[PDB]
Amino acid sequence: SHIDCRMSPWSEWSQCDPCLRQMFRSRSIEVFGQFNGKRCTDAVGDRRQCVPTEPCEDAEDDCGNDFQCSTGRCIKMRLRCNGDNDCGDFSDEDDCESEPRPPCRDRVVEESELARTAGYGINILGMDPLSTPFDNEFYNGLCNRDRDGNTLTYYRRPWNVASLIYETKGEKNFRTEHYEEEKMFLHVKGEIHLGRFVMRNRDVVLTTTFVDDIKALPTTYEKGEYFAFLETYGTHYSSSGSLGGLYELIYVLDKASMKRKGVELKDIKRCLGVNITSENLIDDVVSLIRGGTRKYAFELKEKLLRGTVIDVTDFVNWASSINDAPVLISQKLSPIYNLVPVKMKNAHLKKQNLERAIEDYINEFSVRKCHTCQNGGTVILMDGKCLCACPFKFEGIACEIS
Amino acid sequence: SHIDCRMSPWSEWSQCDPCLRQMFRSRSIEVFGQFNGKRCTDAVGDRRQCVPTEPCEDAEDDCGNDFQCSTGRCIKMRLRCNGDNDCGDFSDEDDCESEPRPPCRDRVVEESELARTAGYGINILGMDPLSTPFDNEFYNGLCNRDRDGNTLTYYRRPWNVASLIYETKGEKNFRTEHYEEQIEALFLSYSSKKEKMFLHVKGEIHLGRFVMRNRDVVLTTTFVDDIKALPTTYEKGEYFAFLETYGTHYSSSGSLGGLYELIYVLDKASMKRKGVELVNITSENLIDDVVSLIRGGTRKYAFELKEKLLRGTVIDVTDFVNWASSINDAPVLISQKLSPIYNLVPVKMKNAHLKKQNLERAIEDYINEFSVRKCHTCQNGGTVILMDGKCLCACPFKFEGIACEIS
Amino acid sequence: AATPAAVTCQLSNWSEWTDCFPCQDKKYRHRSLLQPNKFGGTICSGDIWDQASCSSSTTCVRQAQCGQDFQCKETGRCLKRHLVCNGDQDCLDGSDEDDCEDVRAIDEDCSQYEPIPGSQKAALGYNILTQEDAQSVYDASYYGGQCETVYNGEWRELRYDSTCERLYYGDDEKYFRKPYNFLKYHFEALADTGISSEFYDNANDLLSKVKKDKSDSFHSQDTSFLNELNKYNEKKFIFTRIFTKVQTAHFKMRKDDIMLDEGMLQSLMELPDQYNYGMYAKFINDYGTHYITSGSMGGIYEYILVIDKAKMESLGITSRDITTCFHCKKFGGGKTERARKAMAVEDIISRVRGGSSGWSGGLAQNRSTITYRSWGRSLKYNPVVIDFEMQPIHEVLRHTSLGPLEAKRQNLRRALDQYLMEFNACRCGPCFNNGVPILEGTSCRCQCRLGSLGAACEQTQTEGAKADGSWSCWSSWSVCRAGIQERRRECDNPAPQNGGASCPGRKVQTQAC
Repeated sequence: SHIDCRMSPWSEWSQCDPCLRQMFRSRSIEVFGQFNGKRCTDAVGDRRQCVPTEPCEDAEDDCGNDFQCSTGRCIKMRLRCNGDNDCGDFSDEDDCESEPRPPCRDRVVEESELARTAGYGINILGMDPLSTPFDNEFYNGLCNRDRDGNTLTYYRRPWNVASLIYETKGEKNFRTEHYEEEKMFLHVKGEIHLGRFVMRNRDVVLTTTFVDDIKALPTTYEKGEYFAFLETYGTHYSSSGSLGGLYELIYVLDKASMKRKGVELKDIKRCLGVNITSENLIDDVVSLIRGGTRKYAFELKEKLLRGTVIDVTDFVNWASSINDAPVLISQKLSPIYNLVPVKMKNAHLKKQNLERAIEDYINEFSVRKCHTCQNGGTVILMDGKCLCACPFKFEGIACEIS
Repeated sequence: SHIDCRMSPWSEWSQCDPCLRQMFRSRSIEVFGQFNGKRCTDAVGDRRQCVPTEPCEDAEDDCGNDFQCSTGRCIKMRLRCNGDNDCGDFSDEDDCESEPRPPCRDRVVEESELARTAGYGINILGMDPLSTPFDNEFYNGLCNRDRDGNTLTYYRRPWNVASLIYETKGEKNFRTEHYEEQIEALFLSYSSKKEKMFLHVKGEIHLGRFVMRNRDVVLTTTFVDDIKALPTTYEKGEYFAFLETYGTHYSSSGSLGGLYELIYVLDKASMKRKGVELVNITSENLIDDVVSLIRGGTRKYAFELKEKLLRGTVIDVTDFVNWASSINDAPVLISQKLSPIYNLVPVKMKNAHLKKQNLERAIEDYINEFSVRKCHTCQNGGTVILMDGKCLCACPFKFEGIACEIS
Repeated sequence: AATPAAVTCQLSNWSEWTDCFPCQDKKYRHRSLLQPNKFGGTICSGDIWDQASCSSSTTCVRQAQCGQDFQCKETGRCLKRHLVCNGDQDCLDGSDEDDCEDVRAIDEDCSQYEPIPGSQKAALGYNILTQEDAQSVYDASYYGGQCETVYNGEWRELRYDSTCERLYYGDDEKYFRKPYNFLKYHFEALADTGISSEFYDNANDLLSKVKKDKSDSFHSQDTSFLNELNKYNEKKFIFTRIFTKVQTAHFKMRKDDIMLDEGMLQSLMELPDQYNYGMYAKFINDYGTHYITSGSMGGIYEYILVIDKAKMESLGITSRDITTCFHCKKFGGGKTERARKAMAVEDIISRVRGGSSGWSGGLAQNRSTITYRSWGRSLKYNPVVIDFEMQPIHEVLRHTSLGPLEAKRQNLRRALDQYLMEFNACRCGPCFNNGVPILEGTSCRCQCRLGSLGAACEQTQTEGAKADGSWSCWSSWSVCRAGIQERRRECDNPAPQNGGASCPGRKVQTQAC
């Protein structure tokens, strides 16, 4: 029989947290199925409502002098007449309608699609809603601004962003390598490095949803609910990273047949920098592409699939698409518990619980939690289902054919 | 086994630093982890709220005769009404109903972006550039108009840029080395064959050079405020946060420009040796490595040129000229002279010298912490690379794998 | 050679804090650069100079000192009083021109002429150690109330007027105001070009053969012997070298009454009369080892191509064949050897110093009348300094409007001789393969030419090339007891390699004790 999901009890059902009025259990998953046996999609955390035990600990605090922004983000009063939405719902501007005094008073300046979506939350196992915890529409009344050289448009820089430098760095590498005494290997890479962001480490202005979801975290270690948090916003955020696009293609040859279907690489290199029908192993390239507006990359694939090296026009088209749909080439992730606003009620214990929840995330959802393959194959957790793959023309759901 | 990285225990908590209401801790990375052991993603420092135990000392002083703007910069009163936004906020001039006394005497003038971005911050780790710590919009009320050189336009030089000279240079270097052998000779005999080629081309274009002013320089409000927030007590994680936000150095001078590079390498060879000593050798190799790089200029021209360079196609000089002109629209900091960021800690600031010394210590820590020095040796003389919270090894030799374990 | 090992950067301890300078309220100190990180190596975290705030516990008067002549508050700039209310702010505070309701003091309407474009670079100091511009030494904008003007010979710019039908030349650029620090600025169009091109080729080829056949019958024997050689050599050599030098103006800086820059003025007022190497080294660092007093403005183009190829081939054979009969028998025995080798190197360097990124690049790529003309046009709007004479920075002090500075000048000379010793690129390690050693800040590099690679350029991609040596620097001065002090140096950093030339300088240098 295959391995149907192995799981655990509704253990240690808590007492109530007084202010949240709720009680939790931290269930567990024990084997992620295997061999096309029943995958795991049960919950790992459970809760129930409470009639409250005792007083709530006066958890509220309020601005004092500082502006009682309608969604509770106390903001410096020089913002009050900003006209720049520094309060998360315009209730600053709604409260100071009487006189405008706009930052960027005279400069024609815009907001970058990159900057708004800068500093994505990332889950080390997947992806997330509310991807940016950062506000990135808060400017703190400043007009720090940066120019895209490709359009000369000024984009103002939202206050979470400590640097935003636009670039154009493009590389391509074509490597072919063979030996006998034998091996054959070949890769192609390109990179189109559009620009670099760096984020502020301190006084980060987090969204109202994020602070509400830190109010929704019990001061006691309810692993299920902290998992709900880590899955929603992220295990980590990108503190700095390089936006752009990338691709790699590979096509490895049987040298023996290569020498007689074709003759030599110049027979094919002449197509890059007249053809024979039999040599197609060089043509059936494996392709990987990251980022870029899909239409141009699809057209590239539609040419490469025919063994036609794409024209320079299509490459530049794709590149000038990249600005419309970039991806992070490179990042330095930092864990979300750093974003925990230091003054938040009990902020520190909640950070420490987040550290435990991060650890439990790793310890739980890892290939260590699955047995060995039927015969030396590789088992991968994929979407949370341990199943097997082997490169060397193995076959079967556990590489049982050899 | 590979090694998942390891970190020290937390330091003891500092005392509560007054005014900033916080306590801090530190934790060094003992071993980066390597060979696909887990990253050290975890933060090197920690901080906590504290109810302050003792009186705070104010950060403000009365500047005296100098005006004191909302942003806290003080400006000499000739800059009142000057209309240059000398405080970044207009409290230099928003007061004034009349007599704006404006510099540049109604002459045609522009802002220059190259001067505005001059003096990028730099993190020594990776040499990555960062936003300039300099304001470059304060003009000290001078005009100092300079010509764009590549264009008939005059821009006002910002005060902190002591020079910005468009001393344009364009270079091309090309080399080809090409080599063949056939040899058919103890009682040895041979059939050695080789076919070797190196082609290498690079072309730097220099648009110009800036020099930042050595004295009386004016810094951004956010930078000086982040020095204010910087703990006096040498809390490594807070100084690392500062260095991460602004880099460890600034370019006190920089050359702006663009670059193209192309390397073509081939080595096709075989060996046979036969005979007797007082022998059955056979081998073959092919290596064939193409790399192309373009830096700077606008995408639309840059990538076309990178392609026409990768193609053997004879370049239409119109394309090269187009990219080389587009370098004026999007230059790269192709070179710079670094100075440590702590030299930008303004003197006469409170505990300025202490914050300077503590930044020098924090830089010592930052360099030695993220240095591969405390990382495991590669197995076969490969270069160890501290990538990001993990070391991996790459061999230029025929060895292979993340530790060069094999060939 | 394999790479040298890395060395860590090292600095001395801090020198003892300089006593708080009354007008500054500042304390200064310096370190010494004990070692730059020649290769790899941890860079030093810290700068070799440091300053801190103080309180003097004593006033200073110096704001009043010059006040016979008009002394600004911001700056030490002390002006002949006719410059007050002259109509042109002569110090950055403008205190000479504020409250000038007695406007009758204006000297002339001259502002219709802009300053000479690109005059500011001649004002900058120069660092011989790095060939980089420093801060300004001369004031680029002080006119001393003179309206002295220079004719721009290239003022002709086409215009069109569709309201008429006239194509005509505009005249705005026709004159520039000459800053006071230029004794001469002189527009003059010259070009020169030189081209040399050479080919030498030789092909040398010999074949030689003998066949010797002998036959006898008594039973019979027949024998044939062969010896043969082919030996072919080819050499191909091509050299071409182009130089083009446009001159568009010449300048000369005034040798007298030099008006120093405000920043240099203040910084020179801050230096002690007592010798303090930290202070004066900071001054030399900021304002450069040298300042400029001659000029050519222009453009240069240079092109070099070298190609060298060789081929060698040889074949040899020796053989014997025999037959005999008594039953008939046949034998043969012999050897043959063959070799071929082929070599090519092609090296090209093109460089343009001149007036636009676009056409400097275009002319660097494709030498042609189109790129020559369009780059020449660009030289109209952005000429570059093509030649300059310079002298050591301290010689400026002899000629200032500040009068004598003998003690400060001798201090600055001593400091310069130390600065030129301590920061010399000698302390960057051996750049192999004719790599160029560079020292910047507290760090070293080799700039490696394309035929070379690695932290010391040590791995040329070919097996090797003829690479000339370079000197280590001079050793310390001898602790002289006779009237003579001595310094030694050797051509070993690197030594001349693969038959390269010796470095040509002096082995031995001598000084009065």
